[PDB]
Amino acid sequence: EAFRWSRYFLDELQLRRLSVGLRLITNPRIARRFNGVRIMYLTDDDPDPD
Amino acid sequence: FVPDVPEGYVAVQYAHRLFSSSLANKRNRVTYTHPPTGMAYPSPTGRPH
Repeated sequence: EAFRWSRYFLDELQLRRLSVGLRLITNPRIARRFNGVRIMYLTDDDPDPD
Repeated sequence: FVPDVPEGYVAVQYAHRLFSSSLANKRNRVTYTHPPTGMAYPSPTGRPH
C-alpha cells in the first residue's frame, strides 16, 4: 500500500508544510518584480510611487 | 527665411506683469499667467500657444 502512489518521495509531513509554501509564494505582498515599463514623458511633480 | 507663426498662437506683448513667482506642488514654479484668461501655468511644458 505504501507503494500505490508515492507522493513524490517526500515525507508525509513535510508535504503538509509545503501545502503552505505554494500559498506563501503566491501572496500578492511578495510579487515585487513587475513586468512592463511604460515610456512617455511627463514632469515629476508630486511623485506618488503608484 | 523667417518661420511664420501658425493659426493657434496668440499675441502677447511681453511685460514684467505676467511672470509672477508662485507655489505649485512644493517648489516655486515661475508661473506665467496668460492675459486673455487668467490661468497661471507653472511648469514650462504645457503653457498655451
